[PDB]
Amino acid sequence: GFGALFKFLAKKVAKTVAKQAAKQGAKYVVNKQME
Repeated sequence: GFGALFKFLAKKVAKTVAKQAAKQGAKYVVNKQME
């Protein structure tokens, strides 16, 4: 019913992630290097 979020979330969901492109770039190696 609410098909307006497919054009409204593109301004939100695709706004914070653009800056956090490294939030998951190093997670399985950051803790592995410590070991």
